[PDB]
Amino acid sequence: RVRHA
Amino acid sequence: ERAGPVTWVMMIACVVVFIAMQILGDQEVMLWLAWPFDPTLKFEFWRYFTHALMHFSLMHILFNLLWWWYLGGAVEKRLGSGKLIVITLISALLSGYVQQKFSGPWFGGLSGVVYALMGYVWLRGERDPQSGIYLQRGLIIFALIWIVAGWFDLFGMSMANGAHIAGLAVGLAMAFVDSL
Repeated sequence: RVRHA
Repeated sequence: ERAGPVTWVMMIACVVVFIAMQILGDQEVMLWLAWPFDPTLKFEFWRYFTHALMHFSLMHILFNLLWWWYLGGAVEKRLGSGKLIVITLISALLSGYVQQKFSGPWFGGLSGVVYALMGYVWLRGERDPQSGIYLQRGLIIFALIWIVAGWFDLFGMSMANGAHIAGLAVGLAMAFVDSL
């Protein structure tokens, strides 16, 4: 999963 | 009293990008706006910053923009537009650089800048009350919970660890520097 900033 | 131009334009930009994500898919928007993921993209200068404009769910965007609206709002009102632009650019750029170094270029969101803003508003108030800005006690707590939820991955989602730590560091560093 894409990392959430 | 209302959000100045920089606070506003960042909010609209994030919404427009979020809309485009819903119509185009997240992957098509990431192809355009993500940190360079191929050596051929290295001169597309916007990509070092625009990773900040991408959010992957309703809760992701709401939480990011709520903090931005409050903290960005406070900076812009007390210290002016220019200062918010510079804090945002530096935190977006550095947070991005640390995140890709940790985990590659697939990431996005405004939380690098938010963690900077939290660090900055807090430490500037502490070191320099004459500035006219500070983090109110209650928000110190909720900000502190936010940071703890980052360190310990309590949000229930894949986390940009490098963006968070670099973002917080930059806000503290910029506050230190401005408080002289």
